[PDB]
Amino acid sequence: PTIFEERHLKYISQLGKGNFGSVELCRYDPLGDNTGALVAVKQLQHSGPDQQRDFQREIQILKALHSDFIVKYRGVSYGPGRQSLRLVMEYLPSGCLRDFLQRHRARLDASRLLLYSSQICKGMEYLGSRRCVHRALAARNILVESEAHVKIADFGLAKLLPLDKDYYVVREPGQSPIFWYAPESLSDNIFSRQSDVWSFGVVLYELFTYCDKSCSPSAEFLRMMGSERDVPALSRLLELLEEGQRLPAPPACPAEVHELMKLCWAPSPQDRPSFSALGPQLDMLWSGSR
Ligand SMILES: CN(C)C(=O)/C(C#N)=C\c1ccc(-c2nc3cnc4[nH]ccc4c3n2C2CCCCC2)o1
Ligand SMILES: NC(=O)Nc1ccccc1
Repeated sequence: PTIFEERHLKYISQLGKGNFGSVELCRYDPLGDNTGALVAVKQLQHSGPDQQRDFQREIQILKALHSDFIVKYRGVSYGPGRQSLRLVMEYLPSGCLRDFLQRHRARLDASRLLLYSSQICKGMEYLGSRRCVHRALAARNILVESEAHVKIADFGLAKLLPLDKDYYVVREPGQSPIFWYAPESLSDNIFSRQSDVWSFGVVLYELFTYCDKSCSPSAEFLRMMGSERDVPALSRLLELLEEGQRLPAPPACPAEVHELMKLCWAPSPQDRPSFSALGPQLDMLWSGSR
Protein backbone atom coordinates (compact mmCIF):
# COMPACT_ATOMS: atom_id res chain seq x y z
CA PRO A 1 0.00 0.00 0.00
CA THR A 2 2.96 2.42 0.48
CA ILE A 3 4.35 2.03 -3.11
CA PHE A 4 2.55 4.30 -5.53
CA GLU A 5 3.11 3.48 -9.18
CA GLU A 6 4.54 6.59 -10.89
CA ARG A 7 2.48 6.11 -14.06
CA HIS A 8 -0.71 6.36 -11.95
CA LEU A 9 0.27 9.74 -10.36
CA LYS A 10 -1.36 12.62 -12.28
CA TYR A 11 0.08 16.14 -11.82
CA ILE A 12 -2.38 18.95 -11.07
CA SER A 13 -0.53 21.97 -9.63
CA GLN A 14 2.34 23.23 -7.50
CA LEU A 15 1.87 23.51 -3.70
CA GLY A 16 5.40 24.57 -2.71
CA LYS A 17 8.77 25.23 -4.19
CA GLY A 18 12.23 25.52 -2.67
CA ASN A 19 15.77 25.72 -4.00
CA PHE A 20 16.03 21.98 -4.54
CA GLY A 21 12.50 20.57 -4.65
CA SER A 22 8.78 21.02 -5.04
CA VAL A 23 5.61 19.67 -3.56
CA GLU A 24 2.88 19.05 -6.16
CA LEU A 25 -0.81 18.29 -5.89
CA CYS A 26 -1.44 14.99 -7.78
CA ARG A 27 -4.24 12.52 -8.14
CA TYR A 28 -3.34 8.84 -7.56
CA ASP A 29 -5.51 7.44 -10.32
CA PRO A 30 -4.85 3.66 -10.90
CA LEU A 31 -8.21 3.33 -12.67
CA GLY A 32 -7.29 6.10 -15.11
CA ASP A 33 -10.79 7.68 -14.92
CA ASN A 34 -9.93 10.72 -12.77
CA THR A 35 -11.68 9.27 -9.64
CA GLY A 36 -8.56 8.52 -7.49
CA ALA A 37 -7.54 10.14 -4.13
CA LEU A 38 -5.55 13.37 -4.09
CA VAL A 39 -2.07 13.47 -2.58
CA ALA A 40 0.79 15.85 -2.14
CA VAL A 41 3.97 14.68 -3.74
CA LYS A 42 7.52 15.89 -3.15
CA GLN A 43 10.34 15.54 -5.71
CA LEU A 44 13.74 17.10 -6.16
CA GLN A 45 15.12 19.52 -8.77
CA HIS A 46 18.67 20.93 -9.16
CA SER A 47 19.65 18.10 -6.84
CA GLY A 48 23.13 16.84 -6.16
CA PRO A 49 24.27 13.98 -3.92
CA ASP A 50 23.79 15.92 -0.70
CA GLN A 51 20.23 16.84 -1.70
CA GLN A 52 19.34 13.25 -2.64
CA ARG A 53 20.78 11.97 0.57
CA ASP A 54 18.87 14.48 2.65
CA PHE A 55 15.61 13.51 0.85
CA GLN A 56 16.10 9.82 1.68
CA ARG A 57 16.51 10.95 5.29
CA GLU A 58 13.31 13.04 5.11
CA ILE A 59 11.29 10.06 3.88
CA GLN A 60 12.54 7.74 6.67
CA ILE A 61 11.78 10.32 9.36
CA LEU A 62 8.31 11.16 8.12
CA LYS A 63 7.32 7.51 7.63
CA ALA A 64 8.13 6.71 11.23
CA LEU A 65 6.12 9.53 12.77
CA HIS A 66 2.50 8.92 13.86
CA SER A 67 1.03 12.03 15.41
CA ASP A 68 -2.29 13.83 14.91
CA PHE A 69 -0.14 16.96 14.68
CA ILE A 70 2.34 15.90 11.97
CA VAL A 71 1.44 15.64 8.30
CA LYS A 72 0.85 12.04 7.32
CA TYR A 73 3.22 10.00 5.20
CA ARG A 74 1.43 7.90 2.58
CA GLY A 75 4.19 6.30 0.61
CA VAL A 76 6.84 6.61 -2.04
CA SER A 77 7.05 6.45 -5.82
CA TYR A 78 9.93 5.73 -8.15
CA GLY A 79 9.81 6.35 -11.92
CA PRO A 80 12.23 4.90 -14.51
CA GLY A 81 15.57 6.62 -15.06
CA ARG A 82 17.35 8.25 -12.10
CA GLN A 83 16.58 11.00 -9.54
CA SER A 84 13.19 9.21 -9.67
CA LEU A 85 12.28 9.16 -5.92
CA ARG A 86 8.98 10.82 -4.83
CA LEU A 87 7.54 11.22 -1.34
CA VAL A 88 3.75 10.91 -1.12
CA MET A 89 1.92 12.71 1.74
CA GLU A 90 -1.64 13.52 2.58
CA TYR A 91 -3.04 16.66 0.89
CA LEU A 92 -4.63 19.30 3.13
CA PRO A 93 -6.67 21.60 0.84
CA SER A 94 -7.14 24.33 3.53
CA GLY A 95 -3.45 25.10 3.01
CA CYS A 96 -0.98 26.67 5.34
CA LEU A 97 -1.57 28.37 8.57
CA ARG A 98 0.16 31.58 7.47
CA ASP A 99 -2.36 32.11 4.63
CA PHE A 100 -5.30 30.92 6.75
CA LEU A 101 -4.52 33.42 9.53
CA GLN A 102 -4.28 36.30 7.05
CA ARG A 103 -7.53 35.41 5.32
CA HIS A 104 -9.68 34.68 8.40
CA ARG A 105 -8.16 36.89 11.08
CA ALA A 106 -11.36 38.79 11.93
CA ARG A 107 -13.10 35.53 13.05
CA LEU A 108 -10.25 33.61 14.76
CA ASP A 109 -10.10 34.55 18.46
CA ALA A 110 -7.37 34.20 21.04
CA SER A 111 -8.80 30.86 22.27
CA ARG A 112 -8.42 29.42 18.72
CA LEU A 113 -4.83 30.74 18.45
CA LEU A 114 -4.14 29.11 21.85
CA LEU A 115 -5.51 25.82 20.44
CA TYR A 116 -3.20 25.98 17.45
CA SER A 117 -0.28 26.85 19.74
CA SER A 118 -0.96 23.82 21.94
CA GLN A 119 -1.27 21.49 18.94
CA ILE A 120 1.95 22.70 17.39
CA CYS A 121 3.71 22.26 20.73
CA LYS A 122 2.36 18.66 21.04
CA GLY A 123 3.74 17.88 17.56
CA MET A 124 7.12 19.35 18.58
CA GLU A 125 7.08 17.33 21.80
CA TYR A 126 6.49 14.20 19.69
CA LEU A 127 9.45 15.15 17.52
CA GLY A 128 11.61 15.77 20.53
CA SER A 129 10.88 12.30 21.92
CA ARG A 130 12.24 10.89 18.68
CA ARG A 131 15.37 13.15 18.82
CA CYS A 132 14.25 14.92 15.70
CA VAL A 133 15.13 18.58 15.08
CA HIS A 134 12.67 20.14 12.61
CA ARG A 135 14.57 23.38 11.95
CA ALA A 136 12.11 24.83 9.40
CA LEU A 137 9.18 25.36 11.72
CA ALA A 138 7.16 28.44 10.66
CA ALA A 139 3.50 29.35 9.98
CA ARG A 140 4.15 28.84 6.21
CA ASN A 141 4.83 25.11 6.80
CA ILE A 142 2.10 24.32 9.34
CA LEU A 143 -1.04 23.03 7.61
CA VAL A 144 -4.69 23.43 8.42
CA GLU A 145 -6.54 20.12 8.54
CA SER A 146 -9.68 21.77 9.76
CA GLU A 147 -10.43 25.09 11.45
CA ALA A 148 -9.60 23.59 14.84
CA HIS A 149 -6.72 21.29 13.84
CA VAL A 150 -3.24 21.98 12.51
CA LYS A 151 -0.31 19.81 11.55
CA ILE A 152 3.42 20.32 11.14
CA ALA A 153 4.75 19.81 7.61
CA ASP A 154 7.95 20.54 5.57
CA PHE A 155 10.46 18.01 6.89
CA GLY A 156 12.99 19.08 4.27
CA LEU A 157 15.54 20.19 6.82
CA ALA A 158 14.68 17.72 9.60
CA LYS A 159 17.45 15.69 11.13
CA LEU A 160 17.81 13.06 13.84
CA LEU A 161 20.25 13.74 16.61
CA PRO A 162 22.73 10.96 17.28
CA LEU A 163 21.98 8.92 20.37
CA ASP A 164 24.82 10.49 22.42
CA LYS A 165 24.76 14.15 21.23
CA ASP A 166 22.10 16.83 21.72
CA TYR A 167 22.98 19.05 18.75
CA TYR A 168 24.36 19.02 15.23
CA VAL A 169 26.41 21.44 13.18
CA VAL A 170 26.09 22.17 9.50
CA ARG A 171 28.32 23.82 6.90
CA GLU A 172 27.00 27.43 6.45
CA PRO A 173 23.62 27.62 4.62
CA GLY A 174 23.30 29.82 1.50
CA GLN A 175 19.68 30.93 2.20
CA SER A 176 18.22 30.90 5.76
CA PRO A 177 14.97 32.53 6.96
CA ILE A 178 17.08 34.52 9.38
CA PHE A 179 14.26 35.86 11.50
CA TRP A 180 13.19 32.40 12.67
CA TYR A 181 16.55 31.01 13.72
CA ALA A 182 18.25 30.86 17.06
CA PRO A 183 21.39 33.02 17.53
CA GLU A 184 23.64 29.97 17.87
CA SER A 185 22.26 28.69 14.59
CA LEU A 186 22.89 31.98 12.79
CA SER A 187 26.34 32.49 14.26
CA ASP A 188 27.79 29.00 14.71
CA ASN A 189 25.49 26.78 12.57
CA ILE A 190 24.40 24.83 15.66
CA PHE A 191 20.89 23.27 15.65
CA SER A 192 19.16 21.39 18.45
CA ARG A 193 15.76 20.83 20.01
CA GLN A 194 16.49 24.07 21.88
CA SER A 195 16.96 26.02 18.64
CA ASP A 196 13.57 24.61 17.63
CA VAL A 197 12.12 26.13 20.83
CA TRP A 198 13.47 29.56 19.66
CA SER A 199 11.71 29.12 16.31
CA PHE A 200 8.48 28.05 18.06
CA GLY A 201 8.62 31.34 19.88
CA VAL A 202 8.63 33.11 16.50
CA VAL A 203 5.66 30.87 15.49
CA LEU A 204 3.79 32.08 18.51
CA TYR A 205 4.55 35.67 17.33
CA GLU A 206 3.22 34.77 13.85
CA LEU A 207 0.02 33.35 15.32
CA PHE A 208 -0.72 36.24 17.62
CA THR A 209 -0.12 38.80 14.90
CA TYR A 210 -2.21 36.78 12.43
CA CYS A 211 0.87 36.90 10.16
CA ASP A 212 0.04 40.54 9.46
CA LYS A 213 2.58 41.98 6.99
CA SER A 214 2.66 45.28 8.94
CA CYS A 215 4.21 43.59 11.99
CA SER A 216 6.07 40.69 10.46
CA PRO A 217 9.46 39.82 11.88
CA SER A 218 11.13 41.51 8.86
CA ALA A 219 8.95 44.59 9.21
CA GLU A 220 9.82 44.81 12.93
CA PHE A 221 13.50 44.32 12.16
CA LEU A 222 13.39 47.17 9.64
CA ARG A 223 11.78 49.43 12.25
CA MET A 224 14.23 48.44 15.03
CA MET A 225 17.44 48.29 13.06
CA GLY A 226 17.74 52.03 13.51
CA SER A 227 18.38 54.94 11.18
CA GLU A 228 21.46 53.33 9.55
CA ARG A 229 19.97 51.62 6.46
CA ASP A 230 22.74 49.81 4.33
CA VAL A 231 23.89 47.45 7.10
CA PRO A 232 23.69 43.76 6.25
CA ALA A 233 20.60 42.36 7.95
CA LEU A 234 22.18 39.21 9.38
CA SER A 235 25.04 41.20 10.94
CA ARG A 236 22.65 43.73 12.47
CA LEU A 237 20.19 41.14 13.68
CA LEU A 238 22.87 39.29 15.56
CA GLU A 239 23.87 42.59 17.30
CA LEU A 240 20.27 43.41 18.25
CA LEU A 241 19.74 39.96 19.64
CA GLU A 242 22.95 40.08 21.61
CA GLU A 243 21.81 43.48 23.11
CA GLY A 244 18.68 41.68 24.29
CA GLN A 245 16.24 43.19 21.84
CA ARG A 246 13.31 41.00 20.90
CA LEU A 247 10.15 41.11 18.87
CA PRO A 248 7.50 43.25 20.59
CA ALA A 249 4.34 41.90 22.23
CA PRO A 250 1.48 42.00 19.77
CA PRO A 251 -1.21 44.29 21.38
CA ALA A 252 -3.83 41.57 21.27
CA CYS A 253 -1.48 38.86 22.57
CA PRO A 254 -2.17 37.64 26.12
CA ALA A 255 0.56 38.72 28.52
CA GLU A 256 1.18 35.08 29.54
CA VAL A 257 1.82 34.11 25.88
CA HIS A 258 4.27 36.98 25.42
CA GLU A 259 6.09 35.80 28.50
CA LEU A 260 6.37 32.32 26.95
CA MET A 261 7.80 33.88 23.78
CA LYS A 262 10.45 35.65 25.84
CA LEU A 263 11.41 32.39 27.55
CA CYS A 264 11.70 30.67 24.15
CA TRP A 265 14.10 33.48 23.18
CA ALA A 266 16.48 33.11 26.13
CA PRO A 267 20.04 33.78 24.94
CA SER A 268 21.43 30.49 26.29
CA PRO A 269 19.89 27.38 24.72
CA GLN A 270 19.96 25.65 28.10
CA ASP A 271 17.83 28.40 29.61
CA ARG A 272 14.97 27.94 27.17
CA PRO A 273 12.05 25.82 28.29
CA SER A 274 11.59 22.43 26.64
CA PHE A 275 8.48 21.72 24.60
CA SER A 276 7.56 19.38 27.51
CA ALA A 277 7.59 22.41 29.81
CA LEU A 278 5.77 24.73 27.39
CA GLY A 279 2.93 22.28 26.59
CA PRO A 280 1.33 22.30 30.08
CA GLN A 281 1.43 26.12 30.12
CA LEU A 282 -0.21 26.47 26.74
CA ASP A 283 -2.69 23.69 27.65
CA MET A 284 -3.59 25.65 30.85
CA LEU A 285 -4.01 28.85 28.85
CA TRP A 286 -6.11 27.22 26.12
CA SER A 287 -8.38 25.35 28.54
CA GLY A 288 -8.85 28.62 30.57
CA SER A 289 -9.96 30.43 27.38
CA ARG A 290 -12.76 28.00 26.44
C1 LIG B 1 3.21 31.22 -1.78
N1 LIG B 1 2.67 30.87 -0.46
C2 LIG B 1 1.58 31.76 -0.02
C3 LIG B 1 3.13 29.79 0.18
O1 LIG B 1 3.96 29.05 -0.33
C4 LIG B 1 2.73 29.51 1.60
C5 LIG B 1 2.84 30.52 2.60
N2 LIG B 1 2.91 31.30 3.42
C6 LIG B 1 2.27 28.29 1.96
C7 LIG B 1 1.53 27.26 1.34
C8 LIG B 1 0.77 27.37 0.24
C9 LIG B 1 0.28 26.08 -0.06
C10 LIG B 1 0.79 25.24 0.86
C11 LIG B 1 0.65 23.81 1.02
N3 LIG B 1 -0.54 23.27 0.85
C12 LIG B 1 -0.37 21.94 1.12
C13 LIG B 1 -1.33 20.95 1.17
N4 LIG B 1 -1.09 19.70 1.53
C14 LIG B 1 0.21 19.40 1.79
N5 LIG B 1 0.70 18.18 2.15
C15 LIG B 1 2.06 18.26 2.35
C16 LIG B 1 2.48 19.52 2.11
C17 LIG B 1 1.31 20.29 1.77
C18 LIG B 1 0.99 21.63 1.44
N6 LIG B 1 1.62 22.89 1.35
C19 LIG B 1 3.05 23.17 1.59
C20 LIG B 1 3.95 22.48 0.58
C21 LIG B 1 5.42 22.80 0.87
C22 LIG B 1 5.79 22.47 2.29
C23 LIG B 1 4.92 23.22 3.27
C24 LIG B 1 3.44 22.89 3.03
O2 LIG B 1 1.56 25.95 1.77
N1 LIG C 1 13.30 36.26 18.47
C1 LIG C 1 13.34 37.54 18.17
O1 LIG C 1 12.98 38.43 18.98
N2 LIG C 1 13.80 37.83 16.93
C2 LIG C 1 13.82 39.08 16.26
C3 LIG C 1 14.22 40.24 16.93
C4 LIG C 1 14.21 41.45 16.26
C5 LIG C 1 13.80 41.53 14.95
C6 LIG C 1 13.44 40.37 14.28
C7 LIG C 1 13.45 39.16 14.93
